[PDB]
Amino acid sequence: HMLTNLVAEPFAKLEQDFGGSIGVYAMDTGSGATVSYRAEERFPLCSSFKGFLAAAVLARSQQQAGLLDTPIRYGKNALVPWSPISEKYLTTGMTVAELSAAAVQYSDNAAANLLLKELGGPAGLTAFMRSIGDTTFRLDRWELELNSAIPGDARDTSSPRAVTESLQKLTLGSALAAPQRQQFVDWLKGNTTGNHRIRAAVPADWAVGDKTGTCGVYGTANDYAVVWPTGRAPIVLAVYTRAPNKDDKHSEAVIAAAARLALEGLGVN
Ligand SMILES: Cn1c(=O)cc(CP(=O)(O)O)c2cc(F)c(N3CCOCC3)cc21
Repeated sequence: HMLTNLVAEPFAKLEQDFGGSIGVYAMDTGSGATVSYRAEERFPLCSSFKGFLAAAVLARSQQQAGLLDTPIRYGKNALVPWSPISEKYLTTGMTVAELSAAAVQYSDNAAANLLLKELGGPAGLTAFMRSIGDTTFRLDRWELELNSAIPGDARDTSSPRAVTESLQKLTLGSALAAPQRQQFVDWLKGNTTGNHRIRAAVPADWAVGDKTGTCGVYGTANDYAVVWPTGRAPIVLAVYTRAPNKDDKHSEAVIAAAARLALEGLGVN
């Protein structure tokens, strides 16, 4: 409900110090109060699509009883850079559930590409997002090409608002059956790659689940989260950055600061 004006000036200052663009959308699921800053602009997803990928697998598991237990074998040529779990199981294979947990909690690229194949590719994940009423999300390519983060390129992008709206439907709404919903939440809560991003703005006594993304170019990186502050309804938020020059560096500190400003805007402790 507006509330951005409490923190609209602070966002523009943070953005000016960063030297690029910051996109934020945060929702108090109790009141429906929102904070928005560049919330409708497109930003590259980078690895952040992997959370939605795991949710799409869980949705398919509601129709296919054996799916999560299915063993998947893969060759050395499936191991693209940043595959920290799948590299340890090359000689054995992993289950669909294990690949989904690795994609979410370690951002594992081979795991992401293997689960994309299971869903019919980037268009299959895009189709899942359309099925929950997200008209903004678009995945077009696979790992690692989807990380190009070219200025003006809508491929492999969404908006902070659409990311938050979809995360709410999947973690707190009715887009997944209850058991699948709690599995998605538990995967996000167990993420290992987000300690310096939204989590850095969240007190130790609040539960949080998140998914990160880092493209490695154009100052482009992001995080989205569900946060459970004690004694009030959960908050859902998305923080995305990009910058104009290919060799601009991302900043985890800027993502944590933007998250802090979003929570302060919502009046959250
Ligand atoms: C640098 N970096 C990080 O810090 C953290 C992550 C994990 P994320 O935050 O994306 O979940 C990461 C993931 C990558 F896929 C990645 N590559 C992108 C494609 O080009 C090669 C580098 C880099 C990455």
